[PDB]
Amino acid sequence: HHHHENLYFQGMMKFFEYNWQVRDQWFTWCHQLTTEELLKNRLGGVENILYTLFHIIDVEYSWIRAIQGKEDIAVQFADYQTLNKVKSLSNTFRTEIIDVLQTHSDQIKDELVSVPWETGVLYTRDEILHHIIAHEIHHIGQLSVWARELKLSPVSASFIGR
Amino acid sequence: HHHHHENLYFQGMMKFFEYNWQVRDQWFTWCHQLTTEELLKNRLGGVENILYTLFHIIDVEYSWIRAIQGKEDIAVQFADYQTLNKVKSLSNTFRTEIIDVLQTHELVSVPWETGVLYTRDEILHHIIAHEIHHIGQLSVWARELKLSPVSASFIGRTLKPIHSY
Ligand code: NI
Ligand code: NI
Repeated sequence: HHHHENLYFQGMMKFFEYNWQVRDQWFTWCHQLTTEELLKNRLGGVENILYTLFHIIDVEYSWIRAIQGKEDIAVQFADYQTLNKVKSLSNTFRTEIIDVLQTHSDQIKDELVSVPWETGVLYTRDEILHHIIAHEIHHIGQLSVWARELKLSPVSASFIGR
Repeated sequence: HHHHHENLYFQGMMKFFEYNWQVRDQWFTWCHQLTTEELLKNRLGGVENILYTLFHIIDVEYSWIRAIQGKEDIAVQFADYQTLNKVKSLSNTFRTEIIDVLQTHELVSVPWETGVLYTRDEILHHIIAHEIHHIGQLSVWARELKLSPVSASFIGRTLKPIHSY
């Protein structure tokens, strides 16, 4: 027996869909820069454009893996030093991320999740999902400043009109 | 009488507002260490200065909430709020009204956009993302000023419920 998608889950998913679409637009935007430009350290967040994108991807997937209760296994930025490799990494985890989100879509939103990198700490599914959502929008906001510093128009962050 | 039951959707969206309001208030506190020069200085990215970024965040949020409420307002002019204290007071004034609108439980027309109507849900998503986006811009400027930005972490933060304001 199947149930209709609950409103809470649809509202949370709209943020994910928004984030993923915006991210893809930043990947396209990054194509106009050299790998040196993409890797150049600047002030703010995790300091370079390419590592910011990697970091977003990394953190999102690490929390989704914690929700699944799988072993940590942290991908290393050293193995993803180009726009194409970071874009491929984003694609590699997407289907797993979607399946996990769908699998944890019920009304038991205070489901407890153990944090492999914090001994004796638990967060709820609800907390983690809010955190993941805010995390990407936050780092993407940082990219928009560096975009104007490079004298380039940023990708729009508007939720409406998508 | 009738049995109640918690609105999971509603509480889910409110945790973003709670997070945003707490983060914003910490940025208002962060701004006290800056000079009026540093606060108003034009920088690259977004709406270009720290004080105007905070003003823009509160203006956009209140305008949409007012659209949801069905009420229209005369544009608040940044020229009338050129100090940190004035922008903080405006933030608190708008918040009082916003809490009432969120605590009350159709399609929303906007005075600016003719021929389009939005769901309340669409608007809440837009408001939430809009603040987090601009706040992200402030963290870059913070590091450019050789200052530590305010935390953006959702996790590990005690959220004050909307009803506790
Ligand atoms: Ni981060
Ligand atoms: Ni804006």
